[PDB]
Amino acid sequence: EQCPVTKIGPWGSSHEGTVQDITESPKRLESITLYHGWSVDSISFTYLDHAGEKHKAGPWGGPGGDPIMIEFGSSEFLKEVSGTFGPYEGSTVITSINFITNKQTYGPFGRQEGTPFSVPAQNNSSIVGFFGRSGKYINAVGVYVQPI
Amino acid sequence: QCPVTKIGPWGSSHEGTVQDITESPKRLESITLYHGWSVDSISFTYLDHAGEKHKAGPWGGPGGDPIMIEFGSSEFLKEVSGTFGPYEGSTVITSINFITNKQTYGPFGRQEGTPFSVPAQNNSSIVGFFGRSGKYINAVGVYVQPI
Repeated sequence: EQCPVTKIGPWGSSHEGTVQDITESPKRLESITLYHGWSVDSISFTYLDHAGEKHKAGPWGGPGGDPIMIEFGSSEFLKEVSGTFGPYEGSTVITSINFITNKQTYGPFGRQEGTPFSVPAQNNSSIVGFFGRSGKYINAVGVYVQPI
Repeated sequence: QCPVTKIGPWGSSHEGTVQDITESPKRLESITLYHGWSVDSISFTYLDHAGEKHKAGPWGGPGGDPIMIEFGSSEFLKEVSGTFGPYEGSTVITSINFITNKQTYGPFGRQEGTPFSVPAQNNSSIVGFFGRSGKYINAVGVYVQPI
């Protein structure tokens, strides 16, 4: 109860984009809405915080792409985020992303081009939120991790 | 007693013998690395939550030149990064790099192949490692302790 969250990343552009983050420490990831096309245009997500209050973060990114909304049931948790990043329209962007839970694999979204990244959380720990930098695309993405 | 966070590994899909620690690390005290073309071996000493010292490793083989990194008072490991790629028939960690809050040690090895990185934010610290090894380190992951 009230174990501090771990913040890891980001991966992607070292210095491009507007900082994006959540204000209340996250405890449970409820949904992700991802817009994607050739690259990863935007991410939004809902999460429950340290006080049991739900928030929508985002969208972080631009208005392009087609949406997919992913809702996690109470027994589903995110155990790895992976993807690629590279040059797109003159910036380094997240070109593809994947979400691997204890139940399923969602993705790839985008195009698998450029440099890989991966953040596998072990020991049944969950990825419970995100942070990063964005413009018209996601330039860099990191994760919040909460053990059990 | 909040569990440590365990992230990774990066590198070889499945080659090598699983290597891990058995106590929850609180503070990383030293790293001993052997390196040449690739990262031959890693060992480290850490403090557990009762404050006693544990040695892990070495994990890896007999090659490379040694370096011993002793963390100073108030020095902690903020990011591990490196590369992995084919070497002598397997996928190995080809280079590694230790970014502390005071200085960077590395790169050790050859910066060739596929990059990996694990930055810890908000002054959290990388306090240990795990992975798979044989003659070299095949895959490596980290333990992270938030402040």
